Amino acid sequence: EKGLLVLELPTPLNSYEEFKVEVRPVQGAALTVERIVPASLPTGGAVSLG
Amino acid sequence: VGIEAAIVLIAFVIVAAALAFVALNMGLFTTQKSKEVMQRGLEEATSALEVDGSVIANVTSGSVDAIAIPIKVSPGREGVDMSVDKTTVRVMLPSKFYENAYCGVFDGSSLSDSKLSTITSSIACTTGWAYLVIFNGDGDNVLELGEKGLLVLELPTPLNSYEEFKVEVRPVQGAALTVERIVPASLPTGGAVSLG
Repeated sequence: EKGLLVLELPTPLNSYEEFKVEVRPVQGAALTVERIVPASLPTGGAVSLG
Repeated sequence: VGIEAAIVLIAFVIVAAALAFVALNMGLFTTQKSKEVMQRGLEEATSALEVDGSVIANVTSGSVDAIAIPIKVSPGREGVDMSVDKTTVRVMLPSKFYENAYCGVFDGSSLSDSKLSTITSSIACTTGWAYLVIFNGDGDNVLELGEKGLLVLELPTPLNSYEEFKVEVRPVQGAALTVERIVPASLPTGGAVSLG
């Protein structure tokens, strides 16, 4: 099974600032995700964060 | 006899579980950060930025006033950010040294036309002189492939004949660009003069 975890953020996240996302299951290791928004952002559509 | 052995076994298993939890969590985090850092290194490898063409200067009253330096992005795409807060331009003059003369990037809407006088006159900066003008761009402050950039200096009463000047651009990512030219002996009373 493939899972895609989605965040709906109302008016955060301009250019160049970092964010941190952590998942805490009842069993197993917590997952840590940290990414930085790139300088080049299109006017619409998805942008890859690497 | 058995019961205390079972209790010790339970304790030792629980300790091992905590160690495993910590190990997997930190290993996943460090693998992700290694991925990110090597991706950033690959990004830094490209995005060179280079001079495309000849530097062209504006001369008034027998002295060089403004300097236009044409630049483009190197092969590999991966555009260079030209924002005000991320790029610094260094100007080294025979009697002056400026660490940061960058004022920003204004879109090249072609103005009334592509005159050097029109570009130098219509655009003004609140602080500093050097600005970059993008051509054929999409309106962003990032110089990408397919976009032509012309970096302009507004120099108040430097640059007579025969003395050298040095201009350096310092992007946040990628190699710094070094430009050095010498003013020729023959300067017209007006209009642009080529610096080669």
